[PDB]
Amino acid sequence: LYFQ
Amino acid sequence: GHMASGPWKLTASKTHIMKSADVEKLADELHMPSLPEMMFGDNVLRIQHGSGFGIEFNATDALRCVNNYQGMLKVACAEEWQESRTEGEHSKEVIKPYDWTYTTDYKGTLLGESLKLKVVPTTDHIDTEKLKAREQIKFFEEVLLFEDELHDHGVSSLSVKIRVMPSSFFLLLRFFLRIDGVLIRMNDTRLYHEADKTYMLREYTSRESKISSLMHVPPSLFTEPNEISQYLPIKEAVCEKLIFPE
Ligand SMILES: [Cl-]
Ligand code: NI
Repeated sequence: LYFQ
Repeated sequence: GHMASGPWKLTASKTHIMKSADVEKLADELHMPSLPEMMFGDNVLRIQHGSGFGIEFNATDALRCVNNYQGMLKVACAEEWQESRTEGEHSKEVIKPYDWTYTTDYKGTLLGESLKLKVVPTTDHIDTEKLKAREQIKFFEEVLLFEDELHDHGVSSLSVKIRVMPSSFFLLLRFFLRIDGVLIRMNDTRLYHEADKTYMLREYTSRESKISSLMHVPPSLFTEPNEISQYLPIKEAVCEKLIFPE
């Protein structure tokens, strides 16, 4: 879920 | 739905697509032949400060940024999908044909009755070292704004999502366009804020490439925005600060  | 943390209020609306009667009406307003098949006009992702100022992302304001009908497709096409009342206009910009692709450079809608975020230029970039940093994600939400399948020739979609960390948040508005066998286009709006700061960073990038130049890439990546992005040249890039009002 840690999209960049 | 609703997510609160101090002076910040996050709102996310997810409902059904717009009905035919409201689609034709809105399309006429925006001087467009039609709207995306899946038009989530009641959907929104909204960030609001207690002071009143904030920013939101909705499909309607996004469609306002799209090149509307100019009446050139009568020359370019043997037959059109639908006609449209030609837009009054015009800006000093060069007239370009409507292309049914719903490409939008929308970067969000600024909120506030009186107090409002001020958009100013900046040399800053969103620090990816801070993005890569892994605190616990307190809140995460993803909202679809519109989607169209281009009469079965590909896909055009606009969605927005957000990560909320203990002392920061990161948002990504993404327009993704694939015309099968032709091109891939991606317009990203990234929004970042640290708790202490009195401003947000908003970084916009527009990427695109002909598929013919992507033939060394596994075709499966063409349906995966996150994976194909790195292969697309950047043709436009803007970074701005959104200053908090006094
Ligand atoms: Cl046109
Ligand atoms: Ni914060």
